[PDB]
Amino acid sequence: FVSNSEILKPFEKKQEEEKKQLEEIRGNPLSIGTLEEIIDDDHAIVTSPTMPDYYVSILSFVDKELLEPGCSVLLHHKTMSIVGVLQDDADPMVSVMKMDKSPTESYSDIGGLESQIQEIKESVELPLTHPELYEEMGIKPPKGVILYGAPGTGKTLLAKAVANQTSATFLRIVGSELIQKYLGDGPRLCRQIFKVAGENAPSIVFIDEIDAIGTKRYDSNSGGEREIQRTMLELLNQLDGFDDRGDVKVIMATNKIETLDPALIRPGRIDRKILFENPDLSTKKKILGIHTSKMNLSEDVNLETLVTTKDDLSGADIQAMCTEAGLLALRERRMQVTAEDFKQAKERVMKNKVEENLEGLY
Amino acid sequence: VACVPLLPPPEDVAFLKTAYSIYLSQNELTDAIALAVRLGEEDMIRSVFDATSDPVMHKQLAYILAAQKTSFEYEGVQDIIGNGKLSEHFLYLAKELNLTGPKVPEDIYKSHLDNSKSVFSSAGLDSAQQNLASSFVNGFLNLGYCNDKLIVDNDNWVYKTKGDGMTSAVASIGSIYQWNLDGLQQLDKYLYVDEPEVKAGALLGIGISASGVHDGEVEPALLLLQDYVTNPDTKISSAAILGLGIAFAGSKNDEVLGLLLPIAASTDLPIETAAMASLALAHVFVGTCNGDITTSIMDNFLERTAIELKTDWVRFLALALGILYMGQGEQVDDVLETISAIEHPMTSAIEVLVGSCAYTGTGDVLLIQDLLHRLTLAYAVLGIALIALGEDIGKEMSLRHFGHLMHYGNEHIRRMVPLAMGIVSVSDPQMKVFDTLTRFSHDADLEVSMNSIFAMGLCGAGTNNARLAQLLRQLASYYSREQDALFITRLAQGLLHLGKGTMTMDVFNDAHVLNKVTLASILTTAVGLVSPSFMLKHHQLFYMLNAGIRPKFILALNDEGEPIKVNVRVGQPVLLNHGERAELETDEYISYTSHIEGVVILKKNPDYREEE
Amino acid sequence: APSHLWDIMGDRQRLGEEHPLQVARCTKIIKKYVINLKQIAKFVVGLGERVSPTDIEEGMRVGVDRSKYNIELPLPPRIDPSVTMMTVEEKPDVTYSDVGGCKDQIEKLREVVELPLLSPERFATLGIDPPKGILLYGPPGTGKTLCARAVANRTDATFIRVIGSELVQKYVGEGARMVRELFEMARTKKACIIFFDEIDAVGGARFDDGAGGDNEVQRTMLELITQLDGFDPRGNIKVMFATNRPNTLDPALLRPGRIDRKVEFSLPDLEGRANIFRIHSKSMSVERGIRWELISRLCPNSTGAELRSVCTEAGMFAIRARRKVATEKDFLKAVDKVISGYKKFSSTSRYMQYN
Repeated sequence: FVSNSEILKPFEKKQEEEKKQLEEIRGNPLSIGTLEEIIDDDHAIVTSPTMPDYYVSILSFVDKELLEPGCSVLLHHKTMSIVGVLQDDADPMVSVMKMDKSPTESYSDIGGLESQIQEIKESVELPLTHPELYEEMGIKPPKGVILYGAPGTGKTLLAKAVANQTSATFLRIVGSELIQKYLGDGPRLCRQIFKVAGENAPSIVFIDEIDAIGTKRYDSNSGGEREIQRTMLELLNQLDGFDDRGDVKVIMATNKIETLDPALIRPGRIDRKILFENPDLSTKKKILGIHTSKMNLSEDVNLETLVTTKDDLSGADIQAMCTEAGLLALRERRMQVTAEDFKQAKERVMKNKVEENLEGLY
Repeated sequence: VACVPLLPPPEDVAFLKTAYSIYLSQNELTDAIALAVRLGEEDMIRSVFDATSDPVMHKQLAYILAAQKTSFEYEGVQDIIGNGKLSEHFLYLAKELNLTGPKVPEDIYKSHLDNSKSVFSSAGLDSAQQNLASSFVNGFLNLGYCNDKLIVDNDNWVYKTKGDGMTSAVASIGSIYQWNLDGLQQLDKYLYVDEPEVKAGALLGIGISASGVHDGEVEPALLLLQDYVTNPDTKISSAAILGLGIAFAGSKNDEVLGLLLPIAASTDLPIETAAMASLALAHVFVGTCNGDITTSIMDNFLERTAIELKTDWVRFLALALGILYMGQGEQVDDVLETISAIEHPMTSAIEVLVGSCAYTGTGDVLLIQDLLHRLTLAYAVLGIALIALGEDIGKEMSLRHFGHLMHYGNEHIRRMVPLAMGIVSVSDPQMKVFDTLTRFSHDADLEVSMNSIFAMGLCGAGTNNARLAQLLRQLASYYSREQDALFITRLAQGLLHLGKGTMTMDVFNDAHVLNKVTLASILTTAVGLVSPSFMLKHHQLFYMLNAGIRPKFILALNDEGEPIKVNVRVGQPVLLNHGERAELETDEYISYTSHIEGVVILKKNPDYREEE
Repeated sequence: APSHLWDIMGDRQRLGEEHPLQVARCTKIIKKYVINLKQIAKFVVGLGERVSPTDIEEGMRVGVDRSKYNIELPLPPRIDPSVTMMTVEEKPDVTYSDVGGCKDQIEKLREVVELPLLSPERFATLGIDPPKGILLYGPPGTGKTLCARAVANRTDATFIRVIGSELVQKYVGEGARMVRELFEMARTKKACIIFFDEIDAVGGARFDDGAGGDNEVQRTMLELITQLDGFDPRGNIKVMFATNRPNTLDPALLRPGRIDRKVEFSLPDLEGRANIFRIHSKSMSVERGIRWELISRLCPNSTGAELRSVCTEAGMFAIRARRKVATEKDFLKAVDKVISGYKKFSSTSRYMQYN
């Protein structure tokens, strides 16, 4: 009664009076611009997309700590005054492309790497989710891990399941998008990726399939020989040009890290080397059982037979035989897939592309 | 087990209650496991002991029985029946009376923390004004570690304090000696000296050191302490209600019940010193079945018997009813009569959430819809916190609901949001509540700021910095001002060193059921903690956290359950033994009956002889 | 919160027309001021009410009124630079004592950089010229940038970070503008520090034939040399060139006239690698009675990047091997891990020197 009349009543009345004063500031004569520089005199020069020049003062609700060069502030049409700081107009429009919040992945499909899975967890999942581990002991957690191995081992799926446990934004980078040839432009795009990761501080940085130009391998976007120097050394200048104790963790992954520049490896940031291998026959039943959980199997079909037949195959090859055997019975409109479809699937998918060494016995 | 609890986004656990009809005269070795856990009806828990004739298998059932509490707590299982019995379906030995509960193992656990000790900030300082600051710090910092340097040699941080400061100074000594075989003989120095001020802290220190053991280990020492409840002395009567009330948790006695009725009815501040007396009946009798305890408070609520005058204590009686109707079934109607009698701002949301223990569950359709009508007050967030645990639909909405409700005149709703979120803050870190604490730190009165530092410490209690780096920036605004302000700023820092820096807050057990005794300490501090707010009562209100702290241990036992070192999967120091420190560790080995994590008894197949 | 503390002044500095000036640059001074608008329009005006005749200078932005053109307030020159405004940092992380061990690399840099800034009158007695530039290249992984940041902490002034890829822009000829943006702030802000990072991407001699589109790289250094040593020897602040490919640089870049003090990092010896584990012994957990001189002896000559990885990986064995703190047994396992396990790439070890 007494407190509610002296608090709630003047609060709702003051908020309505502040909006009335915005008619001379945020009212219809309103425009925007691009901030250039700020001076200690409470004045700045801002250029709108129509390329004018406006030198005015700074209004309320905003300080100079939030005003940075290159951003977009808010202007006025008549008085031309700077209102306040705002985010990127229309936004960069980067929401989910290489980045997301909580991807859906488990440890069953990546099974078989458990020997090397405990290495990435303790160096990434443990320090990020449990920061008290390295703080109480005073040790420095690994600031990055390198990924090397044959494809099909779930290289992307390895860090995908870790991102769901950390409950943080998981960044990715395509190797071919940084080397795009417009004019130069190679190092310019690299800075914009790490700049966004510094504002919100997701504390997760990952790169999938590092390629650049080893030799050629491109047509539309080439870059020449000068692109190799300005690209591969730009990723080095991120860790070498800045010292970040506990936040940015850079993780690099590709098919072959040997041909890469030893300077690009940046020793001392990545203290862990993880090797990828194909899963053994013991872990194939976990992946096969998931895809066949919704599949109708006949009485003569045994799961232990398909696992024994598989020799030197990736994780995608387990679901490939289930897809091929499922389409054979789908064309004939059968409920339970016959054992003949499973036999023809495991034999065909085994040898398709390269049947023979083409020369000698090797 | 893996189907009934969660099919849909929500959860309904009430389906196990209907099974009692068909399993009445039969049950099963496996069936009695699911009935004894979760809801844990009195008839369901006693069924697993009847279906199992092996007295060795009855041991493992007793280790989880002490953690469940609820149904079987007071006399009739523990104490009298727990001393010993000879029959087929009982088989309660003396080892089950002690080794199962935190009685014998807490002493062996106390010696393990001596070698794990870290750098301590403990100091005696000089003046009694700043001795109270170090008294609260030394209480939770040295918990589990015996320190004889400050307690014996230098009494400057004890003897110089007088009044309520002397009562809180000895409370730190009881916490240092907590989890010991006998905590009464350690306080015999200050037990009887000269004044009742020195004699007051003894009952508060013994009550904290006796937390977890109601009947004593080798002697009924706490039974003789029931005569100190009613005292004409001033300071002793204050510490006897709150201190012994924590130690008496789990004991149903008409003597303690009869003495606390006139204390809370009259509410005599200079003599009886009644503060937690309303919550003393709630914390001691939680989990029991009493139909007359709500009626006696109902008559004192409406009539205001004896000299009871101030309306703040009148609301405290209605808020103390919240724990009283838990597990009482259809007896919740006594609380509904108090809401329609005297209208309070916190009683509008009580009538909605009385169905938590009445319907044997929460998260219903009408329960959620009625909370939106009351909010669009302070009590409505209790049932929402229970929904966020088993249901993620209301958990996301609770983030926006808890944010707007933290702004209110009284501090009741202000202390409930960080306390409920702080317990689950270790599992699910949330910085949305910490951002609201900015205005809650500096609002108007410095007393609100004094209660703000202690409220922020309950969130990260048992963890120093780490995920609190975002919250630590709010704590950096308070360092040192004056001698009296040192006790204000050290409220959060004292809780960061709890358990020597590493602790885990667990309000539930491995049986998939929450402990009502631990839940009783949540509403105890919410209704309490009046000293940092207006109308300062007693400084002893800062030690109520020990009533809800669950001991962290895992027993390594042989096939016979004897306290012998067994080599198995290690926990959280590197050798698991009886009373060894570990937490959050699963078990893949086969056990006798009702396989649980933590404390478990393991067996080996007859084909080989092994300790696993 | 300060809503009403401002609008009170809104009836003078705002409603009236003063500030809304059209930014433009003056060209010729007749003492009639010829000023070219940003819209590409030229005009002539005089002085203002508060304008001093000595304030207006050639090649400086001068704000003029939009309706009736007149000079009101002068503006700082070079409003076009943008990216270089973010190159200024403050309060770095690595301190002066963070460099492991005390060697010749530390003592030679502090005398040619920190000494003339802190004690400008020491060399004035003999009347000599302190070295303007320095040289730090060495092999990678040795903490080259760690030693460069140790100097910026003792200086307590403006630090200009220049990336080798920043000189090359997305427009032909813009790279020459980026060079003048670095030396223009040297005159505006006195006693600052500029640091080049990986100049190999720019600095070098590519001759002529074999590419045809690479001539844009060599034109940046020829402007950088002119802005460094031109017809007029204009310079104040010290200049630091750092890259990991010294052999591929311009053979004239290593000549005197720009870089004087030449300090090349070398592989630390048994005495040098001993202090690397000692400066890291204060952190993490070190068992009492462990001698790090025996651990550094088993490790052969390598870069400093693998040395700090030993103490970091040593704490990782305690979790898998079930250990409380870091013991001597876990230190020997790090030798077979950080060194023997990583012997496949992940290192230089006399890899990149010349070719």
